[PDB]
Amino acid sequence: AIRMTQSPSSLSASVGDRVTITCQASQDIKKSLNWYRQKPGKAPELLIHDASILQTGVPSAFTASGSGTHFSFVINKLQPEDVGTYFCQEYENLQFTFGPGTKVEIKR
Amino acid sequence: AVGIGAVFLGFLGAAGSTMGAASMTLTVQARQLLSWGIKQLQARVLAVERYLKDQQLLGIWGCSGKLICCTAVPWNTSWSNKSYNQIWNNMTWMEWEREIDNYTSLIYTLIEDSQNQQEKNEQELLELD
Amino acid sequence: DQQLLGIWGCSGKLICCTAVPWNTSWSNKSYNQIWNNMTWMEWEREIDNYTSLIYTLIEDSQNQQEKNEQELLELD
Amino acid sequence: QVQLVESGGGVVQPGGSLRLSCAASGFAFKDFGMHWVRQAPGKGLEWVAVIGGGHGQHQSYSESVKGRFAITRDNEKNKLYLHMDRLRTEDTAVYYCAKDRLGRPWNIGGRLVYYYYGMDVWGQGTTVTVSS
Amino acid sequence: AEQLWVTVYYGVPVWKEATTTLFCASDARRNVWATHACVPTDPNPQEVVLENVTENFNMWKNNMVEQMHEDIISLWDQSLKPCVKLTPLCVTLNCTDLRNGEIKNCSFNITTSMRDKVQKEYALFYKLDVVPIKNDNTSYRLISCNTSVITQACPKVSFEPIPIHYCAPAGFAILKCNDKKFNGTGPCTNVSTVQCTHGIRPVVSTQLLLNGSLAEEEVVIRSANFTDNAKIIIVQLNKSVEINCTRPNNNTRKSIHIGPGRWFYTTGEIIGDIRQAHCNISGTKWNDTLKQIVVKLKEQFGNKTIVFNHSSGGDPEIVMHSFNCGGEFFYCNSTQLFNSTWIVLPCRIKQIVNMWQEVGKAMYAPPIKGQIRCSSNITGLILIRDGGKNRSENTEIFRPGGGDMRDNWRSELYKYKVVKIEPLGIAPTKCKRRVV
Ligand SMILES: *[C@@H]1O[C@H](CO)[C@@H](O[C@@H]2O[C@H](CO)[C@@H](O[C@@H]3O[C@H](CO[C@H]4O[C@H](CO)[C@@H](O)[C@H](O)[C@@H]4O)[C@@H](O)[C@H](O[C@H]4O[C@H](CO)[C@@H](O)[C@H](O)[C@@H]4O[C@H]4O[C@H](CO)[C@@H](O)[C@H](O)[C@@H]4O)[C@@H]3O)[C@H](O)[C@H]2NC(C)=O)[C@H](O)[C@H]1NC(C)=O
Ligand SMILES: *[C@@H]1O[C@H](CO)[C@@H](O[C@@H]2O[C@H](CO)[C@@H](O[C@@H]3O[C@H](CO[C@H]4O[C@H](CO)[C@@H](O)[C@H](O)[C@@H]4O)[C@@H](O)[C@H](O[C@H]4O[C@H](CO)[C@@H](O)[C@H](O)[C@@H]4O)[C@@H]3O)[C@H](O)[C@H]2NC(C)=O)[C@H](O)[C@H]1NC(C)=O
Ligand SMILES: *[C@@H]1O[C@H](CO)[C@@H](O[C@@H]2O[C@H](CO)[C@@H](O[C@@H]3O[C@H](CO[C@H]4O[C@H](CO)[C@@H](O)[C@H](O)[C@@H]4O)[C@@H](O)[C@H](O[C@H]4O[C@H](CO)[C@@H](O)[C@H](O)[C@@H]4O)[C@@H]3O)[C@H](O)[C@H]2NC(C)=O)[C@H](O)[C@H]1NC(C)=O
Ligand SMILES: *[C@@H]1O[C@H](CO)[C@@H](O[C@@H]2O[C@H](CO)[C@@H](O)[C@H](O)[C@H]2NC(C)=O)[C@H](O)[C@H]1NC(C)=O
Ligand SMILES: *[C@@H]1O[C@H](CO)[C@@H](O)[C@H](O)[C@H]1NC(C)=O
Ligand SMILES: *[C@@H]1O[C@H](CO)[C@@H](O)[C@H](O)[C@H]1NC(C)=O
Ligand SMILES: *[C@@H]1O[C@H](CO)[C@@H](O)[C@H](O)[C@H]1NC(C)=O
Ligand SMILES: *[C@@H]1O[C@H](CO)[C@@H](O)[C@H](O)[C@H]1NC(C)=O
Ligand SMILES: *[C@@H]1O[C@H](CO)[C@@H](O)[C@H](O)[C@H]1NC(C)=O
Ligand SMILES: *[C@@H]1O[C@H](CO)[C@@H](O)[C@H](O)[C@H]1NC(C)=O
Repeated sequence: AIRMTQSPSSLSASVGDRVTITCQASQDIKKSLNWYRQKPGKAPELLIHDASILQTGVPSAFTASGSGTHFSFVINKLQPEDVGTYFCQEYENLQFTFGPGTKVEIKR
Repeated sequence: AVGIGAVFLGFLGAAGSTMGAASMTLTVQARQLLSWGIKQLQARVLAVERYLKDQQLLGIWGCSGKLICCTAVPWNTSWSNKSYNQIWNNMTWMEWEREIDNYTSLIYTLIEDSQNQQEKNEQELLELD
Repeated sequence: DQQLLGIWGCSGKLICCTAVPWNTSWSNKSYNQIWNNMTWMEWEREIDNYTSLIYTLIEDSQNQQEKNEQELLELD
Repeated sequence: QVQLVESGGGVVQPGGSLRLSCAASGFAFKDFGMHWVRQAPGKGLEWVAVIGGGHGQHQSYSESVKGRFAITRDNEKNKLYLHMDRLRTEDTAVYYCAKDRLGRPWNIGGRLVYYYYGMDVWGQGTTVTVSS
Repeated sequence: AEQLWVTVYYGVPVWKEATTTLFCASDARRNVWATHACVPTDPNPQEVVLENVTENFNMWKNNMVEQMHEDIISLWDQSLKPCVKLTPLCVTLNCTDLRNGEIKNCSFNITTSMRDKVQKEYALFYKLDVVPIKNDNTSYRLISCNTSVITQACPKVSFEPIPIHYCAPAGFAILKCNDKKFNGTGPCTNVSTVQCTHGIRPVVSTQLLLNGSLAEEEVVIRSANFTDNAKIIIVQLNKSVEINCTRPNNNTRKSIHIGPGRWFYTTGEIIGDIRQAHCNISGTKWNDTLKQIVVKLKEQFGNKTIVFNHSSGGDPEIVMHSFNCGGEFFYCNSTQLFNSTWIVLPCRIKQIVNMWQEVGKAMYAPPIKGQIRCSSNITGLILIRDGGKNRSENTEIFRPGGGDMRDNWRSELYKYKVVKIEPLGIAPTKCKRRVV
């Protein structure tokens, strides 16, 4: 699996703002990308699979797009409830590598 | 990401998958099946008879050399009213053979008594004229 | 022997052409350099260690193809 | 409902061993492929290993664990196991069991292959500490 | 639907249960089971899982145990065919007690030069091999005198069990049940196909199963029906129990002339004190084994039920535990293992024996020179129910027992099933054959 990178490592905004996470592959992975969100004390929650499709039961508060090497996760409005670390995972090959993770929090 | 086996079906495993998918390894399964002294001697002769029995029918039916051959006997939907896809993409070999177990001798008879008979009669007539 | 000749599509023939290409790694001799210059005893020895390889290729590749494509052509 | 009960953890010395056992119900454990992942304190989530569904005729290990860990499963107990042998202090992490979106042994091309599309179901893991 | 036409397929992976003969195979090298004709084993056998398919196993229907039963007996009789008849040795014996009584020191006078070189040739005889003549001294003679002509086993035949494998013939296959919890029968899920089985040694014993396989990480107890007193209970042990057996007596032997060109071996003198045969069994391993067994028995037979009393039931060869260490048949009192309800065994040796049951002709063991030592372990055992009782969970006296020697192979064969594979079949297709 191709190493994934995420940026910025520390992402913050006021409540209600539109917040995005950059994620890239060093090599073309075509589409094999999942987005997870971790909250303190809880295993990472799958929000989006196949780089764009929301997981069943997940509200339409998030989107994602991109293909090839350039991807992005979009938080339509950042609420206190959405604070957590978002992970960019590739599953093209049987290493299912996770990216570094980006911490998203509320400005204070 | 996909994990893969080596090359092909080991032995019989496909028997519980759809007949469509299972058809892929008929070449494998056929080859494997096709191929103290006195007891073994008896077994050898029996193996030959079983081997040749199948070859006899495949010869007569015009199927020799094939593991898949089309006949000219129509399917009587009384035997099963399932469509092509309702069988091949939805039922295993073990299940299918049971479904039509009681029609085996019927259809085998029809292949020989009707089609083989026709093909041999008409063949001579065509060669003559 | 009859089993293999049947499977290979060679039954009834003592000479049958296959659809397996000759890998010149086995021998780089030309057609005439073999057939007009070498005996059966000599030839069989030259490629003795490729017998199982080529036999496998005939069945695993060509026979497999011919049976798969045959059904597909009969269906459509 | 679906619930993973993940236990077998605790504290071991480097050079020792344990085995984790993730009991699960609410789904066809016997059919779906499973994952192991781990998260060390202060770090992100590291993938550990995958086992296919059915009898588990295919595996893959992270280079960080290959040769030191083994994956197996019991389809009657509905338990997923991680054999944590010859451990080092670097192996301290919370380990999780997870289910792949599919993981099934498809009959394609004349052979069985396992299609994975990533974890989507899991429990909360258990802490395994390796220290002295 | 589509117009459908019949299509013939060959190589169809379907099968039906069938019984046939499996070929023997052996790690090729006059030992009874070391037949000169047997297929060398596969150094790299294959096993494949079915997974889409399950199968109904029933260990009580595996007819392979019958093949082994008959073939093994045949091999026994064949190897020991050109052996020495005891017919002229039925002469009565003038016996006294051997000073140190299970062994008598007796004389006789036969054949008295019937064109040969013979004499009285006094010798030692065992109590268990002779019948008293209560109208004489008491004097003794061969117990076989009023039954049949028996032979002394050929000295050149070894009786060491051989791990013979068995493999499927063409057109047939062996399926294996890999469910760790599999008992007498059921729809085993983890089913695989095996080209050829592992080797099973033809160990013959009563009450305990020696040198077999172990259970899958716990004691597993099997039966056709735990409620039916007419059935037996088969116990497969988690870990085996260590037993060390010995024949401390250092014995000599003598060849005697019994006719022109004919010899017979008799027990000669004994060097050192004459002591009892016995086996030493680890009480730790035995008791801990029982603990696990009792826990499993509770699942069916009650939580406070008293189990495992002394040996009882059957003739002396059923009541005693039996084995053939060193070629001599030992019959030991297993009561010392079951002498306390919910370790040194006293033991005697017999030479005129019956391979599971023998009619007419039978085998007499030759004397073995020197001392006998061996080591084995209990890997399984057979329990029998004592009979009708108060329904209340008070007692269930699981005595050792079992005289049907076929169970010594069935206890391993339970893993396998043999089927016949039918490659010919048909299914509908889309088009007609392009017939001219
Ligand atoms: C459904 O039923 C099937 C059928 O029983 C069952 O699968 C079987 O599971 C067992 C247990 O996992 C498998 O046994 C293993 O087999 C391999 C095969 O070795 C042979 O083949 C290789 C090929 O290269 C040769 O090199 C080799 O010399 C042999 O010829 C063994 O290598 C395994 O041994 C290791 O694992 C054992 C685990 O207890 C150890 O005790 C043993 O000492 C070996 O340990 C070594 O390797 C470990 C690897 O993790 C390592 O951790 C150790 O430290 C040490 O280095 C083992 O015996 C068997 O093959 C399976 N059968 C099939 C057909 O796949 C399924 O489990 C069951 N399914 C369910 C759901 O219940
Ligand atoms: C024991 O036997 C069963 C038989 O049912 C096996 O399970 C099925 O195996 C077949 C292949 O052997 C699988 O077939 C594939 O299905 C895909 C459809 O996926 C859609 O539908 C399922 C419905 O559950 C959804 O879950 C899924 O998300 C999708 O919505 C097809 O797309 C596949 O097509 C492939 O082949 C064609 C060939 O031309 C290619 O062109 C295609 O591009 C593609 O590669 C294929 O038909 C089937 O999915 C399996 N079922 C399940 C539920 O997974 C068992 O796996 C088997 N067990 C063992 C031990 O092998
Ligand atoms: C359960 O399984 C165990 C293990 O297989 C069995 O115990 C063994 O049984 C064999 C039977 O032959 C014993 O082997 C004999 O050992 C004698 C002395 O042993 C020492 O010397 C040999 C020399 O090779 C070493 O290998 C061994 O390790 C010791 O150092 C040998 O002298 C014997 O050979 C003589 O007798 C035979 C009789 O047939 C002649 O044919 C030979 O030519 C030679 O004259 C023989 O090799 C072995 O010692 C036993 N193990 C132990 C620890 O004692 C159990 O019997 C078995 N139980 C059941 C129920 O079957
Ligand atoms: C252990 O034995 C029990 C008792 O025989 C098995 O349960 C029975 O299995 C048969 C198989 O055809 C069924 O017809 C019965 O209905 C079952 N009885 C009950 C009450 O379940 C059981 O399956 C065996 N276990 C295993 C793993 O084989
Ligand atoms: C045919 O497909 C349906 C889909 O739900 C399934 O329920 C049914 O069991 C299938 N038939 C067979 C033979 O499995
Ligand atoms: C091929 O022909 C040449 C002609 O001189 C001869 O020397 C050589 O031996 C031939 N090869 C064989 C196989 O005989
Ligand atoms: C046995 O020997 C003694 C020796 O005195 C003799 O008295 C006795 O009669 C003998 N018995 C038989 C069976 O002849
Ligand atoms: C079976 O034996 C193993 C040996 O280590 C032991 O750990 C296990 O507890 C035993 N099973 C039972 C039911 O006690
Ligand atoms: C039982 O005895 C055999 C004799 O070779 C030995 O190999 C085996 O390890 C023993 N079993 C146990 C559980 O110790
Ligand atoms: C039995 O005793 C004799 C006495 O000389 C001795 O030579 C022989 O070695 C002994 N045999 C055994 C097995 O102890």
